[PDB]
Amino acid sequence: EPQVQFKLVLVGDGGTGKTTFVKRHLTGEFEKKYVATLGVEVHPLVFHTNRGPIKFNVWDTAGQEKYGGLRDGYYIQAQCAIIMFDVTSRVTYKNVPNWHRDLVRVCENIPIVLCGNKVDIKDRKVKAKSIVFHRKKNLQYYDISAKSNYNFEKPFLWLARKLIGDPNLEFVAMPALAPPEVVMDPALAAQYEHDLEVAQTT
Ligand SMILES: Nc1nc2c(ncn2[C@@H]2O[C@H](COP(=O)(O)OP(=O)(O)O)[C@@H](O)[C@H]2O)c(=O)[nH]1
Ligand SMILES: [Mg+2]
Repeated sequence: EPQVQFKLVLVGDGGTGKTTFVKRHLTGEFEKKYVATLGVEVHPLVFHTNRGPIKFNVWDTAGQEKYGGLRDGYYIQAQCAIIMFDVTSRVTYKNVPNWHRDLVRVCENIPIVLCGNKVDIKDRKVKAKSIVFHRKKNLQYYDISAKSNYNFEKPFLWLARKLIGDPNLEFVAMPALAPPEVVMDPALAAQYEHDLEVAQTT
């Protein structure tokens, strides 16, 4: 018996929280592989479903997105992807179309998730109404906080359901995660859940 394994590319501007987000899955960080000529660290994030074990091999940069773009070797062969931005920084959000363009050019029709990070910070700039454009382009969206573990499993459970072709797939136990470094206020989570429903119903 082989192993069900998927290449996932994690892309987005420098300073958005990619490396902090991938590092929450503790065993993936313990067993990572550094490849210097690609400019990447590959993290084996294993998840446990109702039909069995799955592995997402997550590609995280070495910081080369701050002074340029990524080569075609980073993207080639991906089976899925996560594009991240920071919700307190608008310039990170306005560069999302160009990240989506590179994934489309090299990979064509793969399932892609858009993540808005740092939702624990009180003064938020980019809200739920500005995400509607990307939903009409066929991206899936989640509000994320890497430091408190808020919605960590969401992007991985949607991508597993798409790849396997099963809308009733579930995770039967959670992976060991790095203890929260900040508290996600419960009044801010209740308000942001309401903003998203308003925007995508009405
Ligand atoms: N409060 C808070 N700070 C965050 C969060 N995610 C990232 N940061 C901060 O963002 C900065 C950049 O983080 P890093 O993981 O290196 O991001 P990257 O360059 O995109 O890989 C650091 O100072 C982090 O501590 C988040 O969930 N909450
Ligand atoms: Mg990084």
